[PDB]
Formats: sequence, C-alpha cells, structure tokens
Amino acid sequence: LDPVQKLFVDKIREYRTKRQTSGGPVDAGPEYQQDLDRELFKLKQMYGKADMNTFPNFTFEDPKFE
Amino acid sequence: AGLVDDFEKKFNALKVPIPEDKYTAQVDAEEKEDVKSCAEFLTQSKTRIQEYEKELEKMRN
Repeated sequence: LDPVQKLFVDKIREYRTKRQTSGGPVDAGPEYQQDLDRELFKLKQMYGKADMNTFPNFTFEDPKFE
Repeated sequence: AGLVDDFEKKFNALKVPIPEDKYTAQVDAEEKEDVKSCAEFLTQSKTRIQEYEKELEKMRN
C-alpha cells in the first residue's frame, strides 16, 4: 500500500498478516469486538430503526374531503 | 448483502394503490341541483322575464 521495504516488511506483511487470518484476522482483538458491538448497536440507535435487512414496502392514505 | 438486490427486484416490483375517494357526490350533487340552477329556476325566471317584456310592449302603448 506504501513503502520502505525493511520497515514495511515489518508492517506491510502486517497489513496482510491481519488479512492472512480471518477468524480473528491475526487478532480481530476482543476489545475491537467489544467496542464494535457497542458502536454497532449504538450506530443502530443513531440510525433510523426499521430493520435494515427488510424491505419497507408501501402504505396507503385517504385525504380530507368535506 | 443480497439486501440491495432483494430490495432491487422487490422495490422495482413493489406497487401502490391510488388514494381513496370521499365526497364525490359533487358530480351528481351538481347536475340535479343544476336542474334546479338552470332549468327549473331558469325556465320559471324566463317566464317572469317574458311577462315584463310583454308588458313593456304594453307600456310601449
């Protein structure tokens, strides 16, 4: 993604060492998981709430006439 | 994922009624009251109108 090869050897392989594992991507990291669960629900609260894996179909209405 | 796709077809597929009537006696609550408006009061009103016109003839003598 970026450069220097001895330092980046330490890091760029460590980009993908994380990705070079995917059940806990050499660490998902319990803290990451915990705060993730916090923000993911809290995000949900900060969102609109009508389930995000469901289609909001239509509604119908009838306007004032005298 | 597949949410957007599911939604895609389903949204592109999802359809809508069009909002009800209430009060459309007007089309009718017209024409009958319209017969009162026009014809019934009209004709009577012309019948009035004529007598004065005939009598303004008379008053022209």
